Amino acid sequence: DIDWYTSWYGLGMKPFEAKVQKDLIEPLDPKDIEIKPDGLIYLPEIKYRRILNKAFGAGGWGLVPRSQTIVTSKLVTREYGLICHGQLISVARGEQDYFNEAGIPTATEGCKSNALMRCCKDLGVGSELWDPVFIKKFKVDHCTEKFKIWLRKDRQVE
Amino acid sequence: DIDWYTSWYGLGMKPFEAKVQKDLIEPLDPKDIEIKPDGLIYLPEIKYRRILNKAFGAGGWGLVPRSQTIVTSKLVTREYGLICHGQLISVARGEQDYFNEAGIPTATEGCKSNALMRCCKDLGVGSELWDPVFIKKFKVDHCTEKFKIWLRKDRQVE
Amino acid sequence: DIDWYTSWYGLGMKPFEAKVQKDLIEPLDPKDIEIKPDGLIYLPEIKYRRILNKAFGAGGWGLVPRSQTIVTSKLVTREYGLICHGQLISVARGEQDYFNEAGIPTATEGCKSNALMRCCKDLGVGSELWDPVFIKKFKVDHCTEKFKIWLRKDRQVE
Amino acid sequence: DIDWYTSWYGLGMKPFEAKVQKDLIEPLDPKDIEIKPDGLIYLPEIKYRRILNKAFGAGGWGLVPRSQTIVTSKLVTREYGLICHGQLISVARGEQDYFNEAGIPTATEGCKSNALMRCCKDLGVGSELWDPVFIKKFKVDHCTEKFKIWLRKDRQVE
Amino acid sequence: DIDWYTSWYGLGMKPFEAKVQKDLIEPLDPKDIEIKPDGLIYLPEIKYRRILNKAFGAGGWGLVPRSQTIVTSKLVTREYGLICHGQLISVARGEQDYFNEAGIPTATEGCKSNALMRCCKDLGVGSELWDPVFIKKFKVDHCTEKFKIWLRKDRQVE
Amino acid sequence: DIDWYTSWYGLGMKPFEAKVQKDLIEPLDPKDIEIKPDGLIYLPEIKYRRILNKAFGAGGWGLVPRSQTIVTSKLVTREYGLICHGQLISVARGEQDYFNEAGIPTATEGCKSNALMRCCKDLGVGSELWDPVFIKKFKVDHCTEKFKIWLRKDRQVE
Repeated sequence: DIDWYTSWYGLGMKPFEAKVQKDLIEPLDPKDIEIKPDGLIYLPEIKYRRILNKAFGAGGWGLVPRSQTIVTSKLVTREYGLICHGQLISVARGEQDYFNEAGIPTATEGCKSNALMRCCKDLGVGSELWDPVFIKKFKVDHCTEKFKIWLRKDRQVE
Repeated sequence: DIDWYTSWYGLGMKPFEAKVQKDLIEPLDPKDIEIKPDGLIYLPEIKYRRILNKAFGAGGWGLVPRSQTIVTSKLVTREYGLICHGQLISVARGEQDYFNEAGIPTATEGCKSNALMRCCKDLGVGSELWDPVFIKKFKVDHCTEKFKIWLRKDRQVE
Repeated sequence: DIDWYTSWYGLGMKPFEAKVQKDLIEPLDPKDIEIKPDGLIYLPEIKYRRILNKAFGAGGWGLVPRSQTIVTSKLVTREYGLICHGQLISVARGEQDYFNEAGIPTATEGCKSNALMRCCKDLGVGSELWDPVFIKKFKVDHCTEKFKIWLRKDRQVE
Repeated sequence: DIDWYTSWYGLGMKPFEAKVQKDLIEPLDPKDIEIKPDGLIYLPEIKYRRILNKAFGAGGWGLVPRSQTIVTSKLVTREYGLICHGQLISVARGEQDYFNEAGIPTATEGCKSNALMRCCKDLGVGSELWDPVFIKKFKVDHCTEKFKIWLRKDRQVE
Repeated sequence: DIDWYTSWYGLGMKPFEAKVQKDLIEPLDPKDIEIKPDGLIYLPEIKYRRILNKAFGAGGWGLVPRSQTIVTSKLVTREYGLICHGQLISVARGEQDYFNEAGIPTATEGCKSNALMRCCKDLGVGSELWDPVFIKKFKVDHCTEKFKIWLRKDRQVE
Repeated sequence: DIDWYTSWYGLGMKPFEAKVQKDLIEPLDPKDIEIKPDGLIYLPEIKYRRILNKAFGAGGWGLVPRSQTIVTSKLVTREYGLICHGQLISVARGEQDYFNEAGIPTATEGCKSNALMRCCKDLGVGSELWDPVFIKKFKVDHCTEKFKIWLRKDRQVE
């Protein structure tokens, strides 16, 4: 049994079976990838959990908080660590903006999922989201600009 | 079990199998290598994780923080150590600039990845990025200058 | 297990196998050797790591810090010790200049690598860099002067 | 395991095998021997390490510091002890001059190597450097004077 | 294991094998013996180490300090003890003059070697240097006077 | 193991083998015996060590100090004890005059050897130096007076 709020068990101590690693590094479908109005591309946070459930399984992974939450005058932030298949994988800080005091609690879920994608970096899940070769190819094959902001070829203005 | 926030276990105590070391010292594809406007060449931080996942595996490596974060009036810095295949490899300080207070938390990921590439030095991963013979050959074969700043032969001004 | 921040384990207690020692004392390629504008010759810091990875292996060596960092009004300095193949080899102080306060953290990597080459002295790696017979032959065979500063025969002014 | 900062283990307790001792007392090549402008002859500090690596091996010897460094208004000094083949051989104080405060850290390597040659006295390595019969023969066979300072027969003024 | 800074182990407890004692009492070559301008004859300090290395071996002997150094307004002095072949042989005070404060550290080596020759008395090494029969014969066979100071028959004024 | 600074081990507990005792009581050669200008005869201090090395051996004997040194306004004095062949033989005070403060350290060797001859009394070494029958015969057979001071028949004025 492990105190996952402070422990580091299993970190780096062995890799998963080849089947798991294959499922972790499998390429993304370009249909799943989004883009902000100012052009930053991203993968929605439920897609990471779908890949995690595919690779390890439900109940085969989980986040733990690793700190107190800090509430600044504009932002909510906290560290979370990612357990997978019985060993710690990563730790990352997460963030979320909030615009009035009633949002301070709701931002916590944004914070948690924001930490999740960061902890997914160290698994290689969706690695091509971070690769400039992929980013600037994607912005040509699958996106466009309108009056000035960015959109996909199958989305509309809001 | 190891307290990776303070331990030094496995450091230097034996090298990996020849297959792992071969995958660590394998040459870079020049298409993966970027260049700043003032001419400094670099390899994007996800490429290091791809090589780490190739050599050791997902879950076969990981960073731990090794200090408190320090937040200066312009910069966020922290030490991180790199565990690989059940033994400590390296420790390095990382950095990231920030330009208004809402960026102090986001800089932490830059900090972490900035420490990662430094910890990758001691593995030989992408060693030719540091070699002047390679640097000044690369600036001729694959890069150019325009009005005055530097670019690749397959990039454009921003 | 060893507290490499304070221990002295293995120091001088036996030499490596002949194969390792041969790879440590093998001569340098004169193409790898650089020269400062005021004439001081040197070998770039990644070349030492390439020889270390060749002789011992990746994960078969590593630096540990051996002190607090000291930050003077012009310089960053720290002691580091060099572990190789399961035994301590050397300890050395390292240095790096810095010219404004935002550089204090970045200088740490210069400091570390500056300590690394010093710790490499006690292995014989690149020993001919220190030999006056070699230095003044090299300055004739492979270097030249221009208006007054020093350069290689295959380099240019900056 | 030994605390080499304070221990005296192995000192005088047995001599090395005849092969090692032969390699320690082997004569110097007069080409390796230098001379100061005011006439004092010396052997450059990397040559001692070459003989040490030849006799014992890389990793078969090493210096430890044996005191705090003292920084006078003109000089940096520290004691170092020399471990060889699993036993302490010698302890000596080392020195190095420094001329502005930014040199205080760099002098440490001079200090260390200055202690190394002193610790090499007690091995007989390069013993003829200390022998007046050899010194005044060498100053005739291999050196000369010019307007007034001393030089070798294959060196020039600086 | 022995704390040679305070111990007295082996002192007087048995003599060496006859071969060692023969090598210790073997006569000096008169070519090795020097003379001061005011007539005092001596044997240079490296010659004692050559005889010690011949009799015991490299690593078969060694000095330890036996006190703090004392720094008077003109002189540096310290006790040293001489270990040989696994047993203490002798303890002696050593001396060296110094003429400005920058010499205080350098005098330590003179101090150490000055103690060494004194510790060599109790071995019989070079015993004829102390014998008046030998001294006044040597001053006739091998030395001379000039305008008034003393010299060897194969030396010159300085 | 014995704390020879305070112990009394072996004192009087058995005599040496007959061979050793014979070598201790063997007569002096009158050529070895000196005489002061005011007529006091003596045997130089290296001769005692030669007889000690002959009887016991090198490493078969040794002095230990037995007190702090006392420095009067004219004299340096200290007790020393004489170990031989694994047992304490004697303890004696030694003396030496000094005439300016820079001589206080050098007098220590005179002190030590002055104690040595006193410790040699209790062995019978050179016993005839103390015998009036021998003294006044020696002053006739081997010495003479000149204008008024004493000399040997094969010495000269200084």
